[PDB]
Amino acid sequence: AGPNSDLDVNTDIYSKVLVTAIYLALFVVGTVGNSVTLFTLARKKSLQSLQSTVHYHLGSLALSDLLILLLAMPVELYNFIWVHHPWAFGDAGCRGYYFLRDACTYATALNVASLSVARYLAICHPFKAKTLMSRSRTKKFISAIWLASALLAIPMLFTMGLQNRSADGTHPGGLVCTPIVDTATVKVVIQVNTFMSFLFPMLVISILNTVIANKLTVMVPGRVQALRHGVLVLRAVVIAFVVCWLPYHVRRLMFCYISDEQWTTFLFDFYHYFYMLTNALFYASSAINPILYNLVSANFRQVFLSTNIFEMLRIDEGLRLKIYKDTEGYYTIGIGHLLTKSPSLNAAKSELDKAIGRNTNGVITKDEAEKLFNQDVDAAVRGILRNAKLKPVYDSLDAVRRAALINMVFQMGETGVAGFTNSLRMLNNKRWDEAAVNLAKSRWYNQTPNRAKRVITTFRTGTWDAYGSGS
Amino acid sequence: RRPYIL
Repeated sequence: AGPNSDLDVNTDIYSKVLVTAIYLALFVVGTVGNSVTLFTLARKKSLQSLQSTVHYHLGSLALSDLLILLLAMPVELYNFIWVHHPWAFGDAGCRGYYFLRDACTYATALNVASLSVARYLAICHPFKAKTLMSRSRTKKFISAIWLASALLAIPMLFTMGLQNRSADGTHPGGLVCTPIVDTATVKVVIQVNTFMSFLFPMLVISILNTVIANKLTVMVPGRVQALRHGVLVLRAVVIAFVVCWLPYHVRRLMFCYISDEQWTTFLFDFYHYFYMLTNALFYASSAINPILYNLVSANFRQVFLSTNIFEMLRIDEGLRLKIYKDTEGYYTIGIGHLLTKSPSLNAAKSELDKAIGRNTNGVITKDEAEKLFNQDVDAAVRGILRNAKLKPVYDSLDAVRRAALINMVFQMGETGVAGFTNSLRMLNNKRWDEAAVNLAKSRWYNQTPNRAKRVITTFRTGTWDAYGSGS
Repeated sequence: RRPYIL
């Protein structure tokens, strides 16, 4: 019992080590992962401007994560886990530490959020996407968010401070880095920090990633197995964010909102144990992010190891690289792309050359086929969403049946499918069997009966029963 | 006696 006997934190030797070992494991895994990532994204050098934007945002994320681990952890391990008093890094050490910590933190939260926006635009607004962001415009946006991170961390230079809390006036063992302004200001700072680096991005992420996942689910067996993992990764990313960051913000808020008359030896002891738990998870974020945001990638799988409607239509329309005549006698190419209704084969050919911008002679590549396909599906969903008679029906449907509606619009057009007035109300009211019986009575069903029945079957079951042929 | 480590 001396003048700094009160500053003593009582965490058992067991815990302190178990936590050190954990921390040091995260430190190797995380610093490697984020570095390897930086190395691996540098040499990729993609051609597409949409996929390279993502590579930039991902690079930014990996740096801000690396920097958390390198700047926040060493000092935490010495001064907040093992040796709580005295603070051994001076007044400017105290101010600089919380500045940097919060900056990297802000930079990660904003990164993760901006990335989610980027992906929302790429997929849901592809027209604007290409016209709204290219290599130089994102490079500048990444800069905007490191400056913004830097600005939002400035308050921590003015609110943290070195201070002697010894019983005695001032013994050198009683110096501690801690907030040193009116609880009123500390309470407001803290809550801003909590809103601007947890709540705000929480919504952005949690909403946009759910909208992407759902949309990407409908857009989409070996051929597409990676895109289905991507969907799972997207839902995982939110889960990872909440679990790893919420308890860290809970703990900061408890630090300031529990008043002096309420602090006991019990809560005080419980805090510093909780501190161990919340900060382990906090850092885990930085260690997992590289391996989570990049596991579904192509080479990357190897790399660290070296240290609905697409499917349905690909069955129903097939893939041909040379010009053919469809069911009805019209020249078509690729995956169901109708070129023209004119009986002239030169008219088709002319129209094809026009479609891609190259003197094909009536033959195309697999990549060209898929380029046209993505455009025609874009076209079919816009048709549905702007149509008074199809949008309500589409909205009411699960992901599998939505695709089956897109199948019909792909084959027949917006205004074609719109004529199925009674079958569409049945679908909208979940009368799956009635709809199916009624769809089977149509001209569409006589013209192309296998395809029709597969779609019909999909409508009545919501299963993949009809598409065993899919790869 | 409250915590000083934020």
